[PDB]
Amino acid sequence: MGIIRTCRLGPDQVKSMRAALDLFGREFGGVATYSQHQPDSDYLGNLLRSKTFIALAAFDQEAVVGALAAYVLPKFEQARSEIYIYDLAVSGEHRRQGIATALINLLKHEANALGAYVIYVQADYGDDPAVALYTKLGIREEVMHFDIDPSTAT
Amino acid sequence: MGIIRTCRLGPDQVKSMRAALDLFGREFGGVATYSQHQPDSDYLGNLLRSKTFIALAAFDQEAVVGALAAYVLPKFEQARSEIYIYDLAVSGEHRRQGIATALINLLKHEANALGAYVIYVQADYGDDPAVALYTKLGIREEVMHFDIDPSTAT
Ligand SMILES: CC(C)(COP(=O)(O)OP(=O)(O)OC[C@H]1O[C@@H](n2cnc3c(N)ncnc32)[C@H](O)[C@@H]1OP(=O)(O)O)[C@@H](O)C(=O)NCCC(=O)NCCS
Ligand SMILES: CC(C)(COP(=O)(O)OP(=O)(O)OC[C@H]1O[C@@H](n2cnc3c(N)ncnc32)[C@H](O)[C@@H]1OP(=O)(O)O)[C@@H](O)C(=O)NCCC(=O)NCCS
Ligand SMILES: CN[C@@H]1[C@@H](O)[C@@H](O[C@@H]2[C@@H](O)[C@H](O[C@H]3OC(CN)=CC[C@H]3N)[C@@H](N)C[C@H]2N)OC[C@]1(C)O
Ligand SMILES: CN[C@@H]1[C@@H](O)[C@@H](O[C@@H]2[C@@H](O)[C@H](O[C@H]3OC(CN)=CC[C@H]3N)[C@@H](N)C[C@H]2N)OC[C@]1(C)O
Repeated sequence: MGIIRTCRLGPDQVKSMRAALDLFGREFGGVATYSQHQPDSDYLGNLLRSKTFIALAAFDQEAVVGALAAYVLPKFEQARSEIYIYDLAVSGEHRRQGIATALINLLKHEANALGAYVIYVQADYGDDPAVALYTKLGIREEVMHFDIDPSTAT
Repeated sequence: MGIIRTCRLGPDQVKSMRAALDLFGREFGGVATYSQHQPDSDYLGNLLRSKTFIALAAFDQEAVVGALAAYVLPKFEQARSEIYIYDLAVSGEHRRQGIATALINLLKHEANALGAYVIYVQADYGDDPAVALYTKLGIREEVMHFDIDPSTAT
């Protein structure tokens, strides 16, 4: 065991996508957010069918032990793409084994296939594993982010 | 004059989109990035046709004096959407007149129409106007961001 295989999920792999989401739940400690109100199978299908969403999964045999959810941003200034890693998680029982790194690597192959010139991801202050991983793999910038409630539309 | 009208651009408005991009160029001081290698009309059409890209523009009569480029992120954990402001600019000759605010407001109407529960935007340290605008309009978080070269795929 410990034969890890990485792939980009298609619309035929809703079962594996749901397992990625539970992984996300367990590992982000948001079991409710990620497992208890999942979309219907059509919704996931439509995600997985799309050219601008990428779901990557790592399998130790049958179980999903790593996943990565990204979005492709076709840019408007020029005919070029950027990729935005939204979420990335490896099973606690499978860390420091290169799975995250391999999913990013896989992601780079998808990017190359798409002609996307860059991939980016955001990390939180204190998320030290994530910060190390992306610092090893990327160029860091510190920035601000703001949420806005659309409720207040006038 | 100074009658400003805000709208979400459709695929019939490639001419106005190109003007948004020049605005972006002039105002971000990236005239090359934004004006000199624009996509072909089809590419823009396809952007403007899409349900997951939003281009908002403000017009003082015929000229574009404000624009906003966002992406809709249909989420995977749950059947819900988030909106990501990528770029936002108001003509230097038209600032502090509520145009940015009105484009965001417009954006909130689009979000509501989409069922999207939040909108977010990133700002740079020292971009004081932007920081004030989003601080007035949003809840700030400080975070890191990392670019990764897909070139190194192995
Ligand atoms: C971060 C996470 C994905 C790491 O996955 P991983 O497979 O263990 O990472 P890899 O083993 O492929 O590579 C780890 C590399 O990143 C860094 N790193 C990973 N875990 C680390 C840790 N615990 N402490 C310090 N650095 C760490 C190191 O550079 C390491 O390279 P090295 O072992 O040669 O020094 C996982 O532990 C996790 O908690 N996921 C959720 C975190 C997250 O970012 N969520 C929000 C979405 S981005
Ligand atoms: C930031 C920018 C969009 C402002 O547009 P604007 O129409 O002038 O903003 P509005 O007039 O609608 O509202 C401005 C509000 O934000 C803040 N603000 C705007 N300009 C400001 C400035 N120069 N200094 C301080 N605060 C400022 C204030 O809260 C103000 O509210 P108030 O006048 O009641 O105090 C524009 O000046 C610009 O430079 N665009 C590019 C910046 C950018 O963010 N680019 C990267 C993509 S996010
Ligand atoms: C509340 N505001 C939000 C803002 O936090 C941001 O969320 C980022 C998101 O991509 C990823 O979140 C995951 O990671 C972690 C640990 N870091 C916990 C929860 C996970 N989902 C991650 N790459 C970094 C996040 N900052 O954008 C969306 C938002 C709504 O604005
Ligand atoms: C180089 N790394 C990049 C990283 O900077 C980030 O760019 C953000 C982008 O949305 C918007 O940029 C605009 O604003 C400004 C002034 N702030 C200058 C150039 C404009 N295009 C803005 N909201 C904040 C940016 N930080 O993401 C993409 C990226 C490739 O990773």
